[PDB]
Amino acid sequence: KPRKARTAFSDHQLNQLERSFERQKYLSVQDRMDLAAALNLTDTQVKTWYQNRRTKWKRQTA
DNA sequence: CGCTAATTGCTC
DNA sequence: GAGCAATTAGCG
Repeated sequence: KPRKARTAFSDHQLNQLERSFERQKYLSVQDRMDLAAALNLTDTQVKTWYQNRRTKWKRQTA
C-alpha cells in the first residue's frame, strides 16, 4: 500500500513552524499557503504539521 | 523505544 | 473541507 516518504524537515523549517505555532494555534487557508510557500513545503505538509503539533500540545498541557 | 510524519475515517 | 482521535510507520 504506497505511502508518501516521511518528510525530514530542516532545522530552519522546524524553527519557523514552531514560531508560527507560538503565534497561532490554527492557520487560515491563506496563512497556511503563505507559510508553505515561505518554507518551500506543500500546503498538506504544513496542515499535517499543525495538526500533529496540536496533538502534542494537547498531550503536554492537557 | 520515542518522537513525530502520514493515513484513515469520523464529526461538524 | 478542517479538525480530531486513533492509528501506522520512518528514523535516530
